[PDB]
Amino acid sequence: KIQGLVRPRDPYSNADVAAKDLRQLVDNTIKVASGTPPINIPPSMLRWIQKNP
Amino acid sequence: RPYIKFIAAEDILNWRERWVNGAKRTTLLVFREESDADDDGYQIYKEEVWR
Amino acid sequence: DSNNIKYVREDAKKMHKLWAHIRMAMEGSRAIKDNAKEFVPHPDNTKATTPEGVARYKAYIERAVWYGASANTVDGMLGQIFARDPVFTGPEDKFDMLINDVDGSGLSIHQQARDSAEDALSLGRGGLFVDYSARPYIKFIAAEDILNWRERWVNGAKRTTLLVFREESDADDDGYQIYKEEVWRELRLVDGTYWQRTWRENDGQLYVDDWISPTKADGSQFDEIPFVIFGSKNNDPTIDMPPMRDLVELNIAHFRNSADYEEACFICGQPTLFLSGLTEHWVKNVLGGAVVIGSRDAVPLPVNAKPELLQAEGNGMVKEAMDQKERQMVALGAKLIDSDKTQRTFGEASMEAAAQNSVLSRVSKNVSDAYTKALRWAAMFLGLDEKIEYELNSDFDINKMSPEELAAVISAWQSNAISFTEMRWQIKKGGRAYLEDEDMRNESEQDDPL
Repeated sequence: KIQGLVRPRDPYSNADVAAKDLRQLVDNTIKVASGTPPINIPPSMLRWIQKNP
Repeated sequence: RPYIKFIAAEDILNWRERWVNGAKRTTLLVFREESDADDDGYQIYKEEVWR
Repeated sequence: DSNNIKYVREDAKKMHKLWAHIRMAMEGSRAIKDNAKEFVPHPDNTKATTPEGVARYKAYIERAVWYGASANTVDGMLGQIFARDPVFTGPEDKFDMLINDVDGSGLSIHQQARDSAEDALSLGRGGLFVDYSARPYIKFIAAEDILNWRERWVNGAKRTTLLVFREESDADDDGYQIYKEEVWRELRLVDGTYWQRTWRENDGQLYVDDWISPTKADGSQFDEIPFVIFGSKNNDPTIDMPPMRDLVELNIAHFRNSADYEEACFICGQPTLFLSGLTEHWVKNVLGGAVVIGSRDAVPLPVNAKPELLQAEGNGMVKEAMDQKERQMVALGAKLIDSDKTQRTFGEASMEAAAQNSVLSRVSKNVSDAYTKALRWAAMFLGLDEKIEYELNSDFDINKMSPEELAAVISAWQSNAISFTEMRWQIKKGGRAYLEDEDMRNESEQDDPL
């Protein structure tokens, strides 16, 4: 954003004015990686009690 | 109603030809039919049927 | 038993790799260059580990040119399949809701037919679902969404019992963001009776709905699942091989050879002076680390100083490989490119046109009878006429009708040999008339101007 975008002036006079630059603030968006611990799901236990794997 | 199947070449696995009263009669013919299992689960098996 | 509904079948997982590769080939260079690891092997992996190696590979890939022949082949195939419009057979005013807005989105039946035919021509699979809300809605389910199908004998016939597919929705919140809420439909066929259940997830909760049996207008429920898996070969649950595989493979090979050729062109394509027989004494004194090469200035050289321009000569074996793969794709009878240089004596291709459009004559029939079956299911939902059909354009290589053609059609109608509606379909197909038949009859009822 330009902070000093509006400044007073004197039309009857001619004086120097300093220049102003254009900055560009940059945003961000991080990445988070999640996962699942290994789960032991052998079909033997499920079949021993007549449940489909 | 009647059904007209289609048996792939590899499935036809046995047959015979015997001359009966001077005629070629196919006395035997055996072929394979293949299907899944109707377990209440969504898992798919492979079942075999020999006709 | 409320089992794993997101279970994707093993053959589906097996085919996902080729399906994805075909999709990237269709989207063009943007996706091919992005996923270049799968297609173009690195020339030297030992360097590739190093950062200079990955920089070299990025330069190697960015210079490559993807030919994009698969996209053109698909586009050309649909052009022959969809000329003018598909023909609907049966009542038309009693079926206008399925024609004007097929799935309640303003999309016509013919545009969904175009999408389905394209998807069947590209990766050789598809799906059409019919569900009753009143109005029946024809769906379109991609090849990648159908993830389970079970086939057995019910009363000793090949029957489909289980069929699970994926549905994707965008929640209506108060804001403007977009979310992807996901729905799973389970179609079951027990003891000759259709059943339907719905699974959805939203806000971290999987829901299950009660089993329902959609019934026809006259009742008696349904005896078969309203879902056709139309593919390249036939409307069977078994996966039909994608028809576009060979062309993709050839295009990938051409792509990597093009990468090789472009690296060669960039490096060794510019002439170099190669001043042999030169000493650092001569260079540093008279040459002064710089040479003027234009015609205005002349450069001297010492004794036995032979200059000779070097550049890689044309017609290299890489380019002949590229030309051969272009010709191989043409040999594979694919409508990917058109050459004005080659010429044809007319009357020859009339024999081969039957074999040239085999895939077309096959996918057209598959999509046509799949849509006919779906429309019969919709009719049984509404108890409408059941002897209706839907046919695509079976006459490819369409062109305008010559004066002899038009006159012969007129004479064939003046004789009791071709129907008047058939004549009008001829004239419309050949691009000689545009108004509907009944509007023409109304305009021709009045007395002639004279």
